[PDB]
Amino acid sequence: KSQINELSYLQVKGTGLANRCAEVVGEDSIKPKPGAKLVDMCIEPKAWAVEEEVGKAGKTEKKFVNSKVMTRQTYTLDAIEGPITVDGGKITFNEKEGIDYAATTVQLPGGERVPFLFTVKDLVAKGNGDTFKPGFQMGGDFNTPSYRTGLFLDPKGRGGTTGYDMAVALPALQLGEEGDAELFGENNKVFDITQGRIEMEVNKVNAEDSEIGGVFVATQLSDTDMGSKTPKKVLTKGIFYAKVD
Amino acid sequence: MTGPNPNKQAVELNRTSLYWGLLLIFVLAVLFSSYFFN
Amino acid sequence: EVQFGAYLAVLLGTFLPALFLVNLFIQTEARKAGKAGGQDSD
Amino acid sequence: EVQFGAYLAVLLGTFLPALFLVNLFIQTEARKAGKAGGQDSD
Amino acid sequence: ALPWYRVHTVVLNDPGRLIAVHLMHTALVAGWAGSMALYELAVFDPSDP
Amino acid sequence: SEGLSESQAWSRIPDKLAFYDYIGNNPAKGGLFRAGPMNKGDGIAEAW
Amino acid sequence: TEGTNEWFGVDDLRLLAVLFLGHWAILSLWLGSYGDSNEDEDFFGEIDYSAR
Amino acid sequence: MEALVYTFLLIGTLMVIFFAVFFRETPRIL
Amino acid sequence: MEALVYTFLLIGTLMVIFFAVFFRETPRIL
Amino acid sequence: MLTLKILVYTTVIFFVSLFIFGFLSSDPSRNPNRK
Ligand code: CLA
Ligand code: CLA
Ligand code: CLA
Ligand code: CLA
Ligand SMILES: CCCCCCCCCCCCCCCC(=O)OC[C@H](COP(=O)(O)OC[C@@H](O)CO)OC(=O)CCCCCCCCCCCCCCC
Ligand SMILES: CC1=C(/C=C/C(C)=C/C=C/C(C)=C/C=C/C=C(C)/C=C/C=C(C)/C=C/C2=C(C)CCCC2(C)C)C(C)(C)CCC1
Repeated sequence: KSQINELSYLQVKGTGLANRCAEVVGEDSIKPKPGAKLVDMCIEPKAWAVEEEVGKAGKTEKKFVNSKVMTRQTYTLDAIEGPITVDGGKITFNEKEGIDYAATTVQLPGGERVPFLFTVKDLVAKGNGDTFKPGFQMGGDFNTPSYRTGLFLDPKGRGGTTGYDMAVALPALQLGEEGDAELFGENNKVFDITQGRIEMEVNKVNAEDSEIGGVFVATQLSDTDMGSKTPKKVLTKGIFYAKVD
Repeated sequence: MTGPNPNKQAVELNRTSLYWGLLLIFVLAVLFSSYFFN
Repeated sequence: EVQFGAYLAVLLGTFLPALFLVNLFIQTEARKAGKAGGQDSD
Repeated sequence: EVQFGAYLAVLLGTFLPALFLVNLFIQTEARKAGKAGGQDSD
Repeated sequence: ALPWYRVHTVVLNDPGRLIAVHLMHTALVAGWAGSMALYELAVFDPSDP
Repeated sequence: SEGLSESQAWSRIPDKLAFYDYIGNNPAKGGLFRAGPMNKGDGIAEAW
Repeated sequence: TEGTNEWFGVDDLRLLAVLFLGHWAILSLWLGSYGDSNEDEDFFGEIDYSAR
Repeated sequence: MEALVYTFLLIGTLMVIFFAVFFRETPRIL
Repeated sequence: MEALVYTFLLIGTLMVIFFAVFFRETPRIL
Repeated sequence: MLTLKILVYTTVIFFVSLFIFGFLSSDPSRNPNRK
């Protein structure tokens, strides 16, 4: 936005403006060139829901339960860029660089904390049509990397590419032919890459600034903790902004 | 603090009552232990 | 396999009411010794 | 999982030495009440 | 020389200490109700109603 | 009566209603020294 | 917003109102003993034992 | 392990019976 | 379940401190 | 949140002003020698 660029760093810091997306003014149309490229795509989640079996009035349907963020204002992706490829009919976007991941922890009713890497990493997003419109819909799959890298050590000093490979505080478990096979899933730290799905939807286009902006809805899986727990499905909604060039 | 209380009495338990109560608590413990342990 | 809370229920259910009665008997004899007036009263 | 005998070791290790000292204090006050000679001596 | 089963009759004609002895029963009953509910919340599983 | 099969009729029964029709939820089926929750007896119920 | 540079943490004027009203309330009690006190009454000690 | 509790309660009951008989308060006249 | 024992021991210790302060034997001269 | 902030600000300025005007309440004279 032009308003945010008018401010100093000292006027913004502490206020929480730096975690917000820019709002776009106007309904116009942008037709992307062959060398077109989204540059500073901001993606701000504003709602978080984790799927869990709930006991509503008499049955046990699956519901996305609204959850509260506890990692305070670190969740918004920004500076996402990548070329806009014009196909025969449709317009596609392949994100390449930028801060395209944000570790977020939400808390479920009951005290259950659900960490997840909110990401758009390796997003290939197919659109409908050839120009950016106030009814344009872009969407596609992305790759969710594992929330912990293989360098992450657990409380007992075990990790994927570093660490102990045994429960080292229980040395008598390494005895007999079976060994520590009952503790294999906790000693074997596995880097897992899952898939997520985001559906963006442009509703405001500023042609003089070459800026688009609308809403999205994304679903992905949460942290598996190196393959030690079963991940939960996390549904998120919010606002995005981008500049088209 | 108000005055010294004039209702203050002494408490007694003679040796017979001690043996009767020690027997009662041990026998109730003997009786009910098998049920508590289940 | 027996219930593990029953070890607490039996042993505290024995000892605490038994030591209450041992407490009551001992202070009865100490009160008689104090009123007797000799060598045990102090 | 914790050791199940520790519930006995902590709770009898608390209550039985505490009730021994409560026993000693109460008979000290009862012996003073018997020697005092009035309404609490009997 | 009260017997053990008559020890609480010392507040029979002491209305100030009868109030005090009823406030202590009230403290123990309310303290039971607060701590029984805290124990029950520590072991309740509110996931499948 | 409204044109459903036997399998479709019985799938409409809520599991909360079927759980009440089970003798382990009878309060006159316990014991004086069988201590603890009802889940300590038969387990935690999972599925009809 | 906690890292922003507000006077006494006052970001809403509710907080300014309760700071005044809280401080003026004990002031008004304190003026019940030390209002109507003469300004020209001095002393030449290290400590004054004037009145109540 | 509960037979340790069962033995201690029975032997403890017999020790009370021993002290109730041989350490009894002797009935005295006058 | 052992946190019940840990809480009871700490709260029981603070109750002794309460009675040691407010139900103390008052030091008296003569 | 901001209702709690009113309550804490009211509470802190209450006890701080008791501290301030109490030590302004001729506090050196409150000694057992005189007054
Ligand atoms: C910020 C809020 C505030 C508060 C809390 C007060 C408080 C007070 N002002 Mg006020 N004042 C204020 C702002 C405030 N002022 C403002 C903005 C103005 C306009 C500028 C004034 C203008 C003003 C004037 C002109 C005067 C006061 C006076 C007073 C005092 C009343 C006199 C008294 O002590 O009799 C008692 C007051 C009562 C209301 C009766 C209360 C009775 C209770 C029960 C206590 C009685 C004792 C009881 C037996 C046992 C105690 C228990 C109890 C404390 C719980 C009182 C301390 C008078 C004063 O300070 O004299 C020098 C006075 O003359 N005020
Ligand atoms: C609100 C009900 C209530 C109240 C205020 C009283 C009050 C009294 N009773 Mg009565 N009584 C009651 C109900 C009540 N009783 C009930 C339900 C029964 C049938 C069990 C009796 C049968 C009875 C008899 C036979 C006698 C009394 C006596 C007394 C007096 C002295 C009690 C004493 O010093 O024992 C002191 C108690 C102890 C030292 C320890 C007792 C330990 C018990 C047996 C087990 C532990 C109790 C447990 C901690 C509490 C569980 C809570 C539960 C009650 C909800 C006192 C006026 C006596 C009397 O008349 O005095 C002249 C007397 O001889 N009561
Ligand atoms: C009105 C009284 C009352 C009732 C109806 C209940 C009911 C319940 N309690 Mg609660 N509870 C109570 C008071 C009560 N409580 C009190 C006063 C305490 C503090 C001591 C507790 C502390 C407590 C805990 C920690 C737990 C319960 C639990 C339960 C549930 C399971 C019951 C069970 O399995 O018992 C088992 C059966 C018995 C205990 C038998 C009763 C005693 C028999 C009649 C013998 C009588 C005593 C005997 C004569 C003396 C022994 C002799 C001695 C010398 C050894 C049930 C809903 C459990 C639960 O499910 O929570 C989630 C549980 O874990 N209760
Ligand atoms: C000696 C100990 C002491 C201390 C530490 C305090 C501390 C405080 N008092 Mg003070 N107070 C005291 C004694 C004390 N008081 C005494 C003895 C009196 C006389 C009875 C007062 C009368 C008093 C009043 C009436 C007020 C305070 C306020 C305050 C707070 C000021 C907030 C601040 O610093 O912003 C710094 C403030 C500024 C930078 C602005 C002031 C500068 C202005 C622009 C200059 C203008 C001068 C003057 C205000 C107007 C001219 C007219 C005047 C000469 C008649 C602070 C908590 C006030 C408050 O803010 O409550 C929250 C308030 O309204 N006090
Ligand atoms: C958390 C706190 C929990 C508190 C619980 C602790 C308090 C519980 C203990 C109190 C009970 C005391 C009973 C004392 C016992 C005792 O004091 O008796 C003596 C007593 C008679 O007392 P007197 O009037 O002679 O007075 C003498 C006085 O010194 C007594 O204080 O009798 C009674 O109390 C009534 C009859 C009870 C009779 C008891 C017999 C029991 C039968 C035994 C069954 C066993 C054999 C069976 C084999 C089949
Ligand atoms: C033992 C113990 C404890 C405790 C502690 C303590 C001891 C406390 C105390 C406390 C206290 C010590 C309290 C008090 C209270 C008080 C009050 C609460 C008061 C009030 C007051 C007021 C309110 C006033 C008013 C006024 C007036 C009257 C006039 C002038 C003005 C004014 C307004 C100021 C604990 C917990 C640690 C635990 C351990 C043990």
